[PDB]
Amino acid sequence: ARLKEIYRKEIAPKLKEELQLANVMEVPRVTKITLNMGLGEAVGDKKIIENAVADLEKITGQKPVVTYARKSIAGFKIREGWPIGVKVTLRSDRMYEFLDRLLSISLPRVRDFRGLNAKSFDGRGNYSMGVKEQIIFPEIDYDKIDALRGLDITLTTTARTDDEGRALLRAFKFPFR
Amino acid sequence: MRELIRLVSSAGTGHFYTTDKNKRTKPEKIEIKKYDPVVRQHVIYKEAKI
Amino acid sequence: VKKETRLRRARKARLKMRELETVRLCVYRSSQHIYAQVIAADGGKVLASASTLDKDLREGATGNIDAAKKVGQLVAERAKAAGVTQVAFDRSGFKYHGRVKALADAAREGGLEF
Amino acid sequence: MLQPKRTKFRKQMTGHNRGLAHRGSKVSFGEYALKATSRGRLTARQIESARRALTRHVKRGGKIWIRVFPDKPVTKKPLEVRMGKGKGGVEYWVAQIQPGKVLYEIEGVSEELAREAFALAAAKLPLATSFVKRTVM
Amino acid sequence: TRNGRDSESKRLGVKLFGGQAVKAGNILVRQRGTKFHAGYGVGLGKDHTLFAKVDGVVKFETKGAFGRKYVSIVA
RNA sequence: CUAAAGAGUAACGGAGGAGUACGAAGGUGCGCUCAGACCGGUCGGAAAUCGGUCGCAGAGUAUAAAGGCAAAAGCGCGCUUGACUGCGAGACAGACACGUCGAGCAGGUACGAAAGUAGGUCUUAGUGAUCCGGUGGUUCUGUAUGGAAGGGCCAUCGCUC
RNA sequence: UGCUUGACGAUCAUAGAGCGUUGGAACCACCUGAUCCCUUCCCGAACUCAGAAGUGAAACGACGCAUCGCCGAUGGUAGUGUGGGGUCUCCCCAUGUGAGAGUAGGUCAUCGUCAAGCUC
Ligand SMILES: [Mg+2]
Ligand SMILES: [Mg+2]
Ligand SMILES: [Mg+2]
Ligand SMILES: [Mg+2]
Ligand SMILES: [Mg+2]
Ligand SMILES: [Mg+2]
Ligand SMILES: [Mg+2]
Ligand SMILES: [Mg+2]
Ligand SMILES: [Mg+2]
Ligand SMILES: [Mg+2]
Ligand SMILES: [Mg+2]
Repeated sequence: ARLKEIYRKEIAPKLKEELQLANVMEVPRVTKITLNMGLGEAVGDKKIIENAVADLEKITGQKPVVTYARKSIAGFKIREGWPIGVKVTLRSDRMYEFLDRLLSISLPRVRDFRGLNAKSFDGRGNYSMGVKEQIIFPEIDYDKIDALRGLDITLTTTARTDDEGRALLRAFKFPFR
Repeated sequence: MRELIRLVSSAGTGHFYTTDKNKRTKPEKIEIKKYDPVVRQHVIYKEAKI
Repeated sequence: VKKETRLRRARKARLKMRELETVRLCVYRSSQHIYAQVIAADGGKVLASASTLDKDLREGATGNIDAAKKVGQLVAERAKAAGVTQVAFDRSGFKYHGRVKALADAAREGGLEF
Repeated sequence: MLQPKRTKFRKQMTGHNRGLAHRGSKVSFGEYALKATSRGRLTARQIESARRALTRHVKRGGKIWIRVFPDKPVTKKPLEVRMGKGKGGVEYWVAQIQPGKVLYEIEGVSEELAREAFALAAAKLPLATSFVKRTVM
Repeated sequence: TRNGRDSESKRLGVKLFGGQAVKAGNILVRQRGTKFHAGYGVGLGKDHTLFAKVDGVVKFETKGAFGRKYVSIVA
């Protein structure tokens, strides 16, 4: 990919001599980015569920799979087994191609870019971020948009402690605070 | 309730199996292979009203 | 680990070889080699074995389908000599496909009934 | 009035009372205790009366524990009702007492005061009791 | 609202104890679940009936990684 | 539960359920492992979907409880009809009538590469004798004879009897 | 001669867990790539295939340690068969039996078949 060889040849030798690691493969590495969309309002209409496939596939190039409720909640109008979301997983060079597109091309075109939270870590080196709205991704067409919807990004890395996670994330030139 | 049905052999024999069936959820007729002891072959049986 | 999920994936067939008192052609598959044991019904004794660690198979390719054919044909020769003809093929949780299938197919042509 | 405040079953079999109370026979918590030397039942009304007699006498200072809980429901047939036609309906709650069970405990008071307050409580109770000090093992 | 019902006793339990001679087909245990498990020469019925598949003597054994009580037929 | 550690065991004793369901929720091969908690994450909140750690069955098992459940007996997918026909050694249970389990043999299948597995469903409720009448088969009988009627035999239907 | 590694068993915690140290010659694992066989209700994550550039980081194996877990006496106690007795809702005596809990303590397993390497 455009970013895969960058990590393989320059970021990895940068981190090993930066984190003071005695092994080569101990360096934190992004394993996958998965894109979830919590599909609300599907309690009454299903026209949005295959609309979600349309936008989610185009910004990733992979066909998403529709998720279903693990339980039945009275507070919301959903029951076990209805489609209430979509998700995509990227691990190949497609994983790296999306990362550069989101980092350099997509992220700048947002309403109010105050950076990204640096404390947004689970505590085990995995970074999670959420996109407030759509149309940040250039792939879609604004005219050909049924509704305006968000989605979230999860950087699942092999880092042990979240300080390694931010170190690798900053090595990607991630805009933080 | 589950009303009784008759699975009648496709062969020339008058052999029939009997079973029940939910006639609202699945109103389509049952077609299934069962052993016909008259011709000693596995044969398709078709649902008929008992 | 994915080794634990494989052994428990192989438990049912192995427990079925016992309670049947059948001689088992156990198979192990690695990234570098592929093995084949002919284990007694009790499971605690091996009657014949063949791997890519044999003198005639250490050199050259060992972790491909071709090496599986040579090992499977070899274990058929040793099993017949040991006095074993009717076995049951244990895939040991490995999918019956590719190398594992090639080893078994060689034993089928080698004179092992399974 | 002590009650389990909810139960799995409303009614219980009468059962028996045969032990020697090898558990609940030590003075934990406090330093002086009222120990049952005989065997019987303690209703919730009796336990409360003994509690009130005991607490009123150690006025202004002390800590008191109730180590007897009436968790056993006891039924009664009404008057003018024949045998049969069901068990009968819970009337009160009792605690089964074996000899040796510690019923009440106190601390923060002198031994002379503790004996005085335990005599007051023991007169409300239908069992033979005794005064015991906390022991090392 | 009231009571007074019960079902018939099922006559479950061990029919042949340890060391008893068995013929093939003899019912060894009647049970609800598998309180006892089928060892060597012992079959399992639809209702988890343990029955003899071979002739021999009953052997009860507890063994395995799960602590299952087994019924086996030995010579 | 009472029920007294084999079985059984009464009370107008203490508590709950049943009078069904499913051609898939059956068979098989393959594959998987729940509940809950915490942390991070757009709407999203205690709780929706996503990722990670713990968790190790506290979930699930059509349904009441009890006993079971890793070869999961729980969950998914592909192909299917073994929810087969004749039987059946041997048992359990038992006043009788009924009832339960079942290796194995034959015929014919399904799934699997194969060993194998499958005669319904994790198990234990979901039921009603005979008579009479109806329907489908039948090499049986057929009141002088040939038929037929009617009868018998096998399958099956009609009782909140 | 013994050791190491791997596969399959015996046994099923005195065997487990946790923590720490160590192993890459071989084995194994991670690993490289995905056209080929095959796979994802998306994704070479898993499954599969062709390999050997890299590493023992993860996992696994070995070693150590009583922190947890597990095991656990002796003595006593409870219960209890039979015979007898009392103050008989419950106990006692003779005789036979005898826990559970707890205490002292113990445990970082033991064994077998086969294959490869090494040692002697
Ligand atoms: Mg009994
Ligand atoms: Mg008894
Ligand atoms: Mg949340
Ligand atoms: Mg929360
Ligand atoms: Mg089920
Ligand atoms: Mg005539
Ligand atoms: Mg007729
Ligand atoms: Mg790989
Ligand atoms: Mg290490
Ligand atoms: Mg102990
Ligand atoms: Mg003891």
